[PDB]
Amino acid sequence: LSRFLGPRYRELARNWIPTAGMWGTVGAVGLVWATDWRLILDWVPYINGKFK
Amino acid sequence: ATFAQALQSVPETQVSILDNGLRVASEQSSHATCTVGVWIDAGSRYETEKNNGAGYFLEHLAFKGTKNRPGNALEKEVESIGAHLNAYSTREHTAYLIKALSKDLPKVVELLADIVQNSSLEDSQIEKERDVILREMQENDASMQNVVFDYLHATAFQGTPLAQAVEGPSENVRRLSRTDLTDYLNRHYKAPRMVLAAAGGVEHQQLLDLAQKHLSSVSRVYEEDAVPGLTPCRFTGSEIRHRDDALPLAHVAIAVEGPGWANPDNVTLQVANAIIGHYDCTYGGGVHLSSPLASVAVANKLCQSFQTFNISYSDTGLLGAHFVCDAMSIDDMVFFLQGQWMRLCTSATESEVTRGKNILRNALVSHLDGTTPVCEDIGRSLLTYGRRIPLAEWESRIQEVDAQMLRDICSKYFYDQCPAVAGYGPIEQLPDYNRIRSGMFWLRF
Amino acid sequence: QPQDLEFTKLPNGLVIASLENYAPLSRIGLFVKAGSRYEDSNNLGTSHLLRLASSLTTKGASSFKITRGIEAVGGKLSVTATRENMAYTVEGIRSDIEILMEFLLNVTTAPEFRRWEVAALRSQLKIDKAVAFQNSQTRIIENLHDVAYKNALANPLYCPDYRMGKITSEELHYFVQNHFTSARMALVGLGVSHSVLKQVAEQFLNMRGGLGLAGAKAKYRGGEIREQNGDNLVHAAIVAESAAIGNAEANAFSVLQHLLGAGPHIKRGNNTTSLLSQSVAKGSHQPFDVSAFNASYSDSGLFGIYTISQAAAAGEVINAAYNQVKAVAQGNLSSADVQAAKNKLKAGYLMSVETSEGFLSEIGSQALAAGSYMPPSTVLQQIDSVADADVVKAAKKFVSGKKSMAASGNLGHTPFLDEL
Amino acid sequence: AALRSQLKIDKAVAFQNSQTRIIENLHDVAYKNALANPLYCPDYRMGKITSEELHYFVQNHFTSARMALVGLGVSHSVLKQVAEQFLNMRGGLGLAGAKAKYRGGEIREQNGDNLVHAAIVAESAAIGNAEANAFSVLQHLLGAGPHIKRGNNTTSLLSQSVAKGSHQPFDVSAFNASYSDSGLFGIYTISQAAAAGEVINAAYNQVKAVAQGNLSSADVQAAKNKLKAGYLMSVETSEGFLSEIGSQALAAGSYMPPSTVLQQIDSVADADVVKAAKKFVSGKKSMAASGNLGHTPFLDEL
Amino acid sequence: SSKWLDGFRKWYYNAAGFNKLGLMRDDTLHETEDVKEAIRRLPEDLYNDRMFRIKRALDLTMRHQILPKDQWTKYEEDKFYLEPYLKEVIRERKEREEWAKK
Amino acid sequence: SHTDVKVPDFSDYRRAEVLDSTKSSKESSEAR
Amino acid sequence: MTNMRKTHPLFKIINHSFIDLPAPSNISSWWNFGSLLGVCLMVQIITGLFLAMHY
Amino acid sequence: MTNMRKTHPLFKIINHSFIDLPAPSNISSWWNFGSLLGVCLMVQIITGLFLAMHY
Amino acid sequence: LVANLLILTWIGGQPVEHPFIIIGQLASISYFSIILILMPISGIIEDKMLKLY
Amino acid sequence: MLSVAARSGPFAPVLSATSRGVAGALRPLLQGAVPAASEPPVLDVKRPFLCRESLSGQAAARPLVATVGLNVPASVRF
Ligand code: HEM
Ligand code: HEM
Repeated sequence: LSRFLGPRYRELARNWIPTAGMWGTVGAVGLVWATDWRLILDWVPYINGKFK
Repeated sequence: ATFAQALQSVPETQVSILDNGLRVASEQSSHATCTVGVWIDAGSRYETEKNNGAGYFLEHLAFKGTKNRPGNALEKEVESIGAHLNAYSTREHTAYLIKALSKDLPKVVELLADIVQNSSLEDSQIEKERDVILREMQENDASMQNVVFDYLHATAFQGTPLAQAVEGPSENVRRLSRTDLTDYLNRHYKAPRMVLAAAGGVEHQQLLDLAQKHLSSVSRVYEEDAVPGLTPCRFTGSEIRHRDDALPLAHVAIAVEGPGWANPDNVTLQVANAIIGHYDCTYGGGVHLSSPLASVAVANKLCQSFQTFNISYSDTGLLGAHFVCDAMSIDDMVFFLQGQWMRLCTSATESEVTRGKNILRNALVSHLDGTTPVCEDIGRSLLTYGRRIPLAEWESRIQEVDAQMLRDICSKYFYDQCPAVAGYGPIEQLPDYNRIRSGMFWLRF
Repeated sequence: QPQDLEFTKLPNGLVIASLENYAPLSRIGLFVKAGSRYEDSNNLGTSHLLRLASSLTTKGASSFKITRGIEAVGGKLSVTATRENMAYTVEGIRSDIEILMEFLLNVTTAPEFRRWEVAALRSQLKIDKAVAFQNSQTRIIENLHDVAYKNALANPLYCPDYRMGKITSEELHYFVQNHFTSARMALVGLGVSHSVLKQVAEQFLNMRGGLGLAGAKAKYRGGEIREQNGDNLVHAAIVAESAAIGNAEANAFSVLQHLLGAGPHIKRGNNTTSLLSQSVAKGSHQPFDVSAFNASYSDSGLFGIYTISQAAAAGEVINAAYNQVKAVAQGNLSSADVQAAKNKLKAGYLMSVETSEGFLSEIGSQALAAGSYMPPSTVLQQIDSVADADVVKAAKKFVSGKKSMAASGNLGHTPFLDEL
Repeated sequence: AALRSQLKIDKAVAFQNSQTRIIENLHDVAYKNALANPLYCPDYRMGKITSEELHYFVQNHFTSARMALVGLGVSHSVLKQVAEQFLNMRGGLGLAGAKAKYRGGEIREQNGDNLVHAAIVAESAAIGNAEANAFSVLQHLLGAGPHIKRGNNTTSLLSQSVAKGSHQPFDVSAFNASYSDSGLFGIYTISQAAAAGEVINAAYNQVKAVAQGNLSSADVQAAKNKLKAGYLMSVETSEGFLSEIGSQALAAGSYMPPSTVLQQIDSVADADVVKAAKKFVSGKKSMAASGNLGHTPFLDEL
Repeated sequence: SSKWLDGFRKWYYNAAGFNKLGLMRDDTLHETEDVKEAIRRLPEDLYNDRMFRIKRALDLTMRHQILPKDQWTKYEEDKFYLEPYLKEVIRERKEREEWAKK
Repeated sequence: SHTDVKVPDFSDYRRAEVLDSTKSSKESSEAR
Repeated sequence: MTNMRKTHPLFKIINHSFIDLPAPSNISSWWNFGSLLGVCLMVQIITGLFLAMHY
Repeated sequence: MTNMRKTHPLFKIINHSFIDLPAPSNISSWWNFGSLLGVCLMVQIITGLFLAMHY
Repeated sequence: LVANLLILTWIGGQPVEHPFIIIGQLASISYFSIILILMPISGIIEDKMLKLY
Repeated sequence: MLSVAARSGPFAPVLSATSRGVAGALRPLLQGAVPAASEPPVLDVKRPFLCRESLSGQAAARPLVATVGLNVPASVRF
């Protein structure tokens, strides 16, 4: 509750924003690559070729 | 008075150059005593594997007799005036220093000149000091932290002149002869590589006059027009293990390549080393220590001691930690020390940065308290910086150090870098090099 | 502008001193007369546990608050204890010396001494005693004080193994409330203002104002104790009764100590001016280390010879050193040797003073002992005023006095007092 | 190497009680050599004693001229047959010794025990002397221990003198230990921490009165009767009889019958008892003390 | 006013049931980290009394019985021995959390 | 003594950018 | 000789989990239901094995 | 702070069995066949699960 | 809560007519509100009742 | 020069015991370590002595003698 509400924990969180966002980006691209998500993969120019 | 105006009220030092290039530096204080020494840029990095014990053996023979004062007349003079005569040798620098009163400065300068430029090496005295240095090598390998430091230097700078120890191997000790010592003396005791540093109750003009009287015309000439040059040393990420289970405790030192003397990141790495810190079993802090590694060590009874060190040489060095622990907690201490290193690399915080800055300021000024340590600082600073860095400039750099640039320099010098590991004792618990590197990086950044 | 010591006597018995040199670091020392000599047989080791209890919970600051605050400002707190005295020193920047000084005053004056905390601290006490007794010199010195004195100074500086685990918060509170009284306390400071140190002393030094429990006067018993431990390097200290500290005879004994040799001035040296080293090296080719041991506390002093030698040559080394001191007592010494000894003594005194920690210790010890500060030039004057006949009298007093030996090692050839 | 741990355990079990430690310290501070050697292995010497040292000790001291093979319920022919069948191949007298010079002195082990032990002794005669016989009679006169379970010890002069001015539990006795060339006679006191000085001073003043000559011939005869009864009860057990036979064979090389032993015990005179008490009073002192010694006196205070 | 509150607290203390097993409130306190630290900070006699009361309660609830009516812990004599130790432990913990916060 | 402990030559296994000891690393650690 | 029950590895696992396990002395009949669930699982495994044997 | 791999019980078992298992450094390629047997067992289990899903 | 679970079992047994819809709705609402809200508030109430703070 | 450090030259760190209750900024020389000191064996507690009647008989009056055996307990007689 109030344990993680302070300036030190806030600046730790701000330091970890780019890493957490990068890991979320990795998870998103891995999800669309594994599931072959059409709605995202009809925009990148090369991978558009195989779906036709 | 505040810290800034106190540090600017600390008096400056005076540096002058003679005709031969020998530097003369002094700092005048209010004490009734003084420390006057000669710092010479000679050591194991200059020795070339055939004269590896030459500098330290000359350190032995410096006070055992000179040309003007044969035998122990120099010792009698120093003891009669009541001075303390000391010397040390390190892979960069050799220092011959005298602590005395302010009224015996001409005698101190004359004795220093007689020690440096007028060394006499008798064959019988060479044999006696050869016996003494062999016994000292036995008493030194009876110790353990010096063994680990030598092993770390060897495994980190293997194939380079920086790997060889100050004492030299026993074969070079037994084969060293007077001609090779005189060759080392006439090759490495030139004027431009010597600074005469006086600190305490000294007058700069009087010291300069004494330098022009005694330290004038030391060699000035190599007699072959062959000036030695210090090539850069290759850092080798590597591991040396010396397993011997009869020893009760295990010493492990893990280091990486340092920044060098001239690198401005040395202050930041000293801040990080102050954040991580040092600890031994006699500390009364307990679990309440601000250092997380020390607190975990106290709580889990991991190590007897640890310390962070930052040794610097000409554009190189060793930056890391050394710990003494039992045979069953080496893996735990390596894991926690690596975790602390990556925590400083990735998620260092401003409170820890401020704490480390205060600790570095206090340690720096407390080390620059005392006539003999400030004389040491003057000599070493004129040897490796070309000048003496004022405490105001040090405080300015420390204030310039903040959290983001600490994380940047820590990631530059620690993240994903191949380390040098030196283990001695029951080091079965010490993991392999692959595991140490896997601890040296993180899978979550 | 480096000012002199502002020195005053706050009327509850307190001694206040301050030197404002505008040093970048300030240092506050508080010196109490609560050494191990004020214990009796029922509270041995209480001084050791109190020395190690400097980072516990106080009435105004918890242990966590003390440790984390001092490390957060970067300062350091240390306790230096000798058999008569205990000094609490704090070190830090001028911008935080208010809260460091407040923490030191809390620790020295208002300790909680919770029972679980000292029960946890007993293990660290055992660790500290082991680390201290790693080297045999201090073991010889505690053995020597134990065999030399009867009650007061015979109490060891470290807690005995039977008292390890029997010291309690009741005994700690009794010791603090009986010896930490303001009439035995000196609050000295370097880099701090006399006005601010005086006002904090008046503000938070008004709860204990007695004279304190007067300790028993130390008595001399003499005799020998030996520690057969099989080390080939035999240590042996042979001392005798000398004068108390702050005496002309004490000055003569210090001059005699530096005449006979009080440590090396050259590393890896031969100690050519040390008469003991010359006498030993004239008879033995084995390695050795012989010096003069002097230790003067406020009641009395011990003077003698400390020898480290081989197991076989211990007898001849000890006999040669004793014969050298006998020759000095009979009067076989030179005025040049006495002058060199005086020069060594005054130089060593000045190099002790020149560092800020040594200067603090000297100011606090002088404030506790004499009640007033003695400037160094007068100490130079006294050392010069020591005569050679006083050195002869001091050596004669040593050789004629009853002796105490503490020995350790392989004692197949170490002699006894009847053979010396 | 496996047995040195058993050495450590056996020393701990031996030092479970404090009288062993007191007697070891007493010999250690009474003699310079040859009797100051501890009967148990030192803590540093645990882990250091070698089979080479054991073989050296056996080859230098387990020799034929210093052994005696005695037997009860066995034939002399069988005994001598096995004697020349085994014990014929050892050298001779071997190493002599060091004559056990006396030194005096005192040590005080403060260990916080609930009772204070203190032994104050001096030199006496060796085994085979009328002076030693007088010292043993003097020991039994001053009280060698209780003959009655849970008794008051009404005849022992040390217990009477201490109980005259004490109201605390105590145990005072005359310690006697003779050897081949030297002896130790003194007082052993176990008392409270506060009353230790009073107990030691009362015992020392009682022995001083005995030395001055405050004694009766009836008490000397009772002491001789106690000594005769103790010696005969030592002999009456076959274990004690074998031990006495072996000790006599090693010491004198001849049999002294118990009738002749009691004859010389009766031949002990009371003037020699006074002389032995005076010798203990005037002799140099060795003190071994342990406990809580806030009030235990020193040797110069006695 | 508050007398009715005291009587209602008395009735609830009877209804809770730990008086029937010879227990106290601090005996029935669940051991978290702060509670275990307080129990470790307890003196020897209070530790022994608490531990015996816990053992007797376990024996009674194993037998599925209670103490006799005259042997119950009355609400007047139900002393709170763990309150100062628990309060100082929570105070030290909160100081630690605030220091880690800043 | 412990000073005689010297690391043997590993030049049969070193990388192409590491074979010399007169050239410092960290110009090739990134590449490796 | 040795204690097979606490030195044999499978035997010492069984002993440390089920035989010499320190259990609370006062747990009621409601604590039997874990073993009831385990024996239910075993019984259903056997009976369903026979059902799939003939199914 | 503690070591989760050496403290958490499932992680402790995995660490003592497969992660920090003291293994001889000189075992040949013939010692990989235990892991190959385990991997083939897992492959057979999954593959037969799909076969009986359609069988 | 146990009683409400029995109510939910019986409601799942019976079909969708009046008043089974509103009985099941009230049963589910009471179930969720008890197991999320009422037990912790009642625990706080008992702590204040036995004077824990 | 009214202090142990200013009077005893090399004996100052021997006569003075320094304890750093809070870790300093600079590292200390000769940190030291406890090399795992052994533990004495656990033995049965010998009885105390509270009355003089049971106290009598335990003051030594004969030389110390030890006795070990193959199958008899190791005794000591005073
Ligand atoms: C190895 C374990 C098991 C096997 C092989 C197995 C096999 C089977 C088979 C073959 C049937 C069909 C026969 C029939 O419907 O009457 C069945 C039915 C059933 N099984 Fe299992 N079963 C196993 C375990 C379980 C478990 C663990 C449960 C419950 C948690 C369970 C619950 C049921 C139920 C409820 C039926 C329906 C029977 C009916 O409605 O008549 N089974 N099982
Ligand atoms: C959980 C584990 C397994 C399951 C569920 C399973 C299931 C099956 C099924 C349903 C079939 C018939 C499908 C077909 O043959 O087309 C089959 C065939 C077979 N299984 Fe398995 N199986 C398992 C494990 C194994 C193992 C461990 C082995 C051998 C070590 C094995 C060996 C075979 C063989 C040899 C066949 C016949 C293939 C052929 O005739 O070509 N199976 N299995």
